[PDB]
Amino acid sequence: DLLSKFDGLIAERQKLLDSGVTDPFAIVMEQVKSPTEAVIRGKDTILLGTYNYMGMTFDPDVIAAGKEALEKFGSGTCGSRMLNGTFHDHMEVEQALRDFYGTTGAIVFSTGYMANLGIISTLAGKGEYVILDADSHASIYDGCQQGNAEIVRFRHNSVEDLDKRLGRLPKEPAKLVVLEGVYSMLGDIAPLKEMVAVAKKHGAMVLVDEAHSMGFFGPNGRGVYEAQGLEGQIDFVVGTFSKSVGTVGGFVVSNHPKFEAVRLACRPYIFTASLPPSVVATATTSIRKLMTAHEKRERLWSNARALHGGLKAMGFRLGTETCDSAIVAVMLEDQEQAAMMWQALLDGGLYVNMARPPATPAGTFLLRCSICAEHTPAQIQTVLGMFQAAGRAVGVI
Amino acid sequence: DLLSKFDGLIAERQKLLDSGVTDPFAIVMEQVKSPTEAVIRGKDTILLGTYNYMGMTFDPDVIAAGKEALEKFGSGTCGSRMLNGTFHDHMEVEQALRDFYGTTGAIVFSTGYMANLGIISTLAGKGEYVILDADSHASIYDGCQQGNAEIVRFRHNSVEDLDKRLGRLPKEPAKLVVLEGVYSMLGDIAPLKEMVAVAKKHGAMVLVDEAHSMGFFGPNGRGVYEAQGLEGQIDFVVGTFSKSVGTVGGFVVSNHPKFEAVRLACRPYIFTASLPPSVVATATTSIRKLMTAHEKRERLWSNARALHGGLKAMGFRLGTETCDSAIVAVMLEDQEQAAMMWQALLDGGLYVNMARPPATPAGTFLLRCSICAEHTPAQIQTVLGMFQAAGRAVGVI
Ligand SMILES: *Cc1c(COP(=O)(O)O)cnc(C)c1O
Ligand SMILES: *Cc1c(COP(=O)(O)O)cnc(C)c1O
Repeated sequence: DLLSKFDGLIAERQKLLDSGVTDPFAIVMEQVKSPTEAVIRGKDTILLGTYNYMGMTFDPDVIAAGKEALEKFGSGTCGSRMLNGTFHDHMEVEQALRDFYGTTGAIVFSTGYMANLGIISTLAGKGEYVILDADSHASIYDGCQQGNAEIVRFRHNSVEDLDKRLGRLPKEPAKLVVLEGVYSMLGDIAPLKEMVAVAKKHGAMVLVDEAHSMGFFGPNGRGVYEAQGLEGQIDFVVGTFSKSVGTVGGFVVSNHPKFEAVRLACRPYIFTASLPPSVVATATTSIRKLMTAHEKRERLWSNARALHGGLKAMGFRLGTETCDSAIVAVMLEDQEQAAMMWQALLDGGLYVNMARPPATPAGTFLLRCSICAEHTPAQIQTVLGMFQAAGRAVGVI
Repeated sequence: DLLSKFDGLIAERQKLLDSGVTDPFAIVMEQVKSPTEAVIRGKDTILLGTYNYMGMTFDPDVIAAGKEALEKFGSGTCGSRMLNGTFHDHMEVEQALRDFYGTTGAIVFSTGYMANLGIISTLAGKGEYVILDADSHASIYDGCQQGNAEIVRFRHNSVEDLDKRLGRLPKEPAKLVVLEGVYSMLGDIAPLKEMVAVAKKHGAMVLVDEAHSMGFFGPNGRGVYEAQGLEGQIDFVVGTFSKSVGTVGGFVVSNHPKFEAVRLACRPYIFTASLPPSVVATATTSIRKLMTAHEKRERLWSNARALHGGLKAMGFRLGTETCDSAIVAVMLEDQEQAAMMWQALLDGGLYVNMARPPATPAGTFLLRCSICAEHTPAQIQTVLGMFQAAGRAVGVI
C-alpha cells in the first residue's frame, strides 16, 4: 500500500535500536526548568541542543505577555489574517519586526517554514529565476518546488560558482538570490558581502535568511548581513520566531514599496489561521527586548567561545576553525562513534543534537552543540568535562 | 522587478477602496471580549465570521492550561519534534487525538496547512495517484504540487466522476483519495458514504479532512465520516487545531501499523520547530473537552438552524437548502451587492466573512456566516434583524 515505501526506513530504525541506543527521534523533555535544564528519562540534563540562543523562552516579560494575551484575547483567533484573524497583537508583532529591522514592511506567517515556502513561490514566477546554495534549508527548496520559476543551485559556499551561474542567465528576467547568513549544519558563516556584491552586479534581488543570527550579529542584532555592512542593500530578510524569539512563527521584512501586496497572493499566508494571541504577544515582547539585549549577547558569545575553544583543544574535530556562531559542530569518523558519544553524553546528563545521514551528507556524522545566553560558566565547564569523559571512554580523543 | 507581477492586484485593490468600502483584508480585532464579541474600528461588534465553533478559545480550563504551560515550560521549545522540541505537552496532545478519534496513531504538525502539505506529498510517490475534488482546499493542492504523484481531479461533489476517473487508473499502483467532510465555501456536506464506497471498490486508501466538523458531527464528534457510519473505514483523518480546538496546529490520525514512520520522512514535520508548550497544552485540554461537549453541540446546532432558517425565510439565497453545517453562506448577484451588504453589516455592528473572486468562482459572491456554540438566542435574533435592515437598505430583499 502507500506505506510500503517506508519499509526501508523502518528496518534502518530497528537496526539502530538493535544497538541499544536511545531512539534519537523520540526524546521527550518531561520537565523543562529553564532554557538550559530539562528532565529526560527521569534524569536532570543540561540542554545544549536548542535554538533558544538568547534564553527568551523564560524571560519574565515574555511569559507575562503570553499569559495576559491568553486572558484578554483567548487561546486562538480561529481565522486567517485575510479575514477575522488579525487581532491587536498581530499588528503589534509586525510593527515590532519593522522596528527591529528598520523596515517599512513586515509580513508574519504561521511558521518560518511557511514564510520561506510562501515568499519564494510567490515572488518568482514563470520565466524568472531563484538562485540558491546547494545546501539551502529544506523550506527554501520546498518554496522552489511550490513555485513555477527556474531553479539555479550553486556549489555550497562558492562565491565563484554563484557568479558564474548567475552570469550565464539571461539578463532581462527578474531574479531572486536566496542566501542564509549562518549555515546551521556546521555553524559557519556565509560570505554575504561578496555574494551580495555578485548578486547586485547581475541585477538580482536578494533574500537573506537570518534565523540563526537574530539578536546577536550586527550592531542592532539584525544578522550576518548587518555585521558585514550590508544595511540598506538587502531586498528581503526572512526569519523565524522559533529560535532567538522563543515561540513559533515566520516572517519576511522589506523596504520595497509594493511588498505588503504579497499578502494578496501568498497561499501559505492566506490559507491558514493566524497565530494565537499569546504567540504573537510573546514574540512582540521578545523581539523588542532583542533589539538591545546586550548583557545576553555578551554572555552568549563568551559561552560560545569557551565551548568552541575547549572542544577544539581537547582534540575534537570541529566544523569551524574559529567560533563564528552559536553552533559548535563536533565531527566524528562514523555513525557508530557519533551514536556512542551521543548516548554517553545523554546518560551522563547532557543533551546535544546528533546529526547523521540523511540529515547530513554521507560521511558526515555530527554532534551539534548550541549555546544559550543563559548557560553559566560552570555549566559550560561541566559540559567540557562531560565531553572529555565521553571522548575518552568512546576513544574519540 | 519581482514585484511588478502584483501591479494588477494592487490596482484592483485601489479600485475597490475607491468605492469607500473598508479594506476587507485589513480588519483588526482591537479587543476580543469573548468568542462572539469584538471591537472593530472602535465599534462593539458581534462576530459571525470565525471558526470558533465550540467557543473553546475562552474556555476557562483551556486558558488555565495555556497559562500553566507558559509558566512551567516557557514560551516555546526552540527545536523540532525530531530533536529537542518534544516536551511533555506534545506527547499529551498526540494522545488526546488518539483518544478523540479512537486511533493508535497521531502525528501533530505546526499547522493544518502543513499537515496537508506534508501528508499528501509524503504518502503518495512517483507512479502513485492522488485523487481529489476539483474545489479542494489550497493546502491539499499544495501537497499535490509538493509531491511526485499523479494528480486526478474529479468534478466537484460528483460521486459519478470520482468513480469514472478512478476506474480508468491502472489497478496495481497505490492510490490516495482525499475528501473533505464539509465544503467550507457554501457549508454543504460531502457524500462520504458513497464516495468512500467508490474508493474502496477501486482499492484506494482514503484521507478525510474533518476540520469543519470537529466536536459536532457523529456520536463522538469525530466528523462527517463518523456521522455517516464510516467508523473503521477511513485510512487517515486530517484536521486542524485552529477551528473547534481554538489554537494553531495540524494533525493526521490513523490505525495503520506503519503510520508513525511518516515522521521519519515528512519534510514539513521535520524541518520546523514544534509548537509552543502553551499551544499544545490548550489544544490537549480543548480536544479532551470536545469529546463530550454535548451542551455546546446542542447550542451550536440550535443557533445554526435559527440563523439558516431566518436568513432563508427573509429572502436571501443560501448555499444550502437545509442547515447542514455551522456555515451559512448568503449568495449575492454581484460584487457590489456583496460589498454593500458587508459594509452595512459591519457599520451596524456585525462581522461576517465576505468572499469574492478569486476566493470564490467567478460569478459567486458571498457573505459567509459561521455560528458559535456560545452565540445566544438574543445575538442570533439581533443578527437576523441586522440582515433584515441591511438587506432592505441595499435592495437584496
Ligand atoms: C529554522 C529555519 C527555518 C524554519 O523555521 P520554523 O519557524 O521553525 O519553521 C527555515 N529556514 C531557515 C534557514 C531556518 O534556519
Ligand atoms: C482550515 C483547513 C486547513 C488549514 O488549517 P490551518 O490549521 O488553519 O492551517 C486545511 N485544510 C482544510 C480542509 C481546512 O478546512
